[PDB]
Amino acid sequence: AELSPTDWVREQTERILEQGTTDGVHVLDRPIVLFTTTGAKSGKKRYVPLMRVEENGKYAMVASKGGDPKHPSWYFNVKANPTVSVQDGDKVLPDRTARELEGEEREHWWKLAVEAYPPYAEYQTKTDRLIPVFIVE
Repeated sequence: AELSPTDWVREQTERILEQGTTDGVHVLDRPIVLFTTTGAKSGKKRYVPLMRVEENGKYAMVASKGGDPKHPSWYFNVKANPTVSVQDGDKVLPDRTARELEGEEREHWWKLAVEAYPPYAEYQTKTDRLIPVFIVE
């Protein structure tokens, strides 16, 4: 799997891998999960850490790279290759399926996402489109 070209993201990914767990690796003091994705064009595996948004064993991937409204590359990758892995702590869930949410189901998980990571709300006030949310089931 490939590490992010972004320095702080790569650094946090390396820390997860050296520890064997996401526990203790934080953004704004909040927990994160490590997703394994597949690039739409390269076919390469890519490690993508995201904020932890979880409910009854399912996880959300919220596609908002801070103050940049354009979609992250991993958004196109997960739409092209819905099969992902998710690591929460030292537990790896392989071969999960990502699905983009719409309507009221998106709302249910957006609420949970902002509960977990309040800055998601601020990122939304800077785009006119709803931020994409994937459920991982």
